[PDB]
Order: sequence, then C-alpha cells, then structure tokens
Amino acid sequence: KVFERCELARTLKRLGMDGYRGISLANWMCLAKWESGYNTRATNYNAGDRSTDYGIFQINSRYWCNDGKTPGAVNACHLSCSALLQDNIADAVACAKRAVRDPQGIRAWVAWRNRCQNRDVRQYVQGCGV
Repeated sequence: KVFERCELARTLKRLGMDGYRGISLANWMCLAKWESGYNTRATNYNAGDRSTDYGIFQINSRYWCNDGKTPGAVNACHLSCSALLQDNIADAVACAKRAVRDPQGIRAWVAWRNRCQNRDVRQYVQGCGV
C-alpha cells in the first residue's frame, strides 16, 4: 500500500509514535518518506552484505526480522520479514519501536542523518491535523 502523507501521519499518531523514545512524529514521517516513499511493500536487496531492507521503514534483515537467507542474522523483533510487507503497519511500527530502543535511536538509519537531521521537518506533518 502506498500511503498518502496525512493519512500516514494520523495512523502513526494513533499507533503512539509521536515522541516515542524522544522522536517526534515529523521525524518518523521524514524517515518513511526517504526510505520507501510511504510504500509498505518496498524491498531493497543489499548485494554488498546479503541483507534485505523491508517495508515502509526499510527495516534490515540482519538484526531485526528473519528471512532465513541472511547470513549470521538475528531477529530482534521476533518477526518474519514478511510481516513487514503487510498493508497494515502495526507490526512494522512495533519493530521500529524496538529498533530505536537501542543506543543509536533513529540514527541507525543513515537516510535519516542525510535527509532529516538538523532540517526543518515540519513540512511532513503540516495540515494533517496531528
């Protein structure tokens, strides 16, 4: 499913993402926008290390979910990576919450550093009523 901006903003707020571990909703929006363009079925294979990024937040198979084909991988979210390709983003959100519970927080995603950190991210939630 390809979410429309405000539709996603409202969904994330209801799922309790606003301010989770100190991360504002606009930051989660900026992250989803650059990682997948708000697309839940987005997949990206990393030929370099044999891991694949799954879903709206492009969560990596090496540490977060199990896809069986990634070498020396763990499954911290205790989910099949398939769960991260559903139209319903409940499981993707619970896994993203788990991911930021680590010391790096939202910095774990390099796309966040490049495109969101120190920038004016208000544009991602403006007019959405959240």
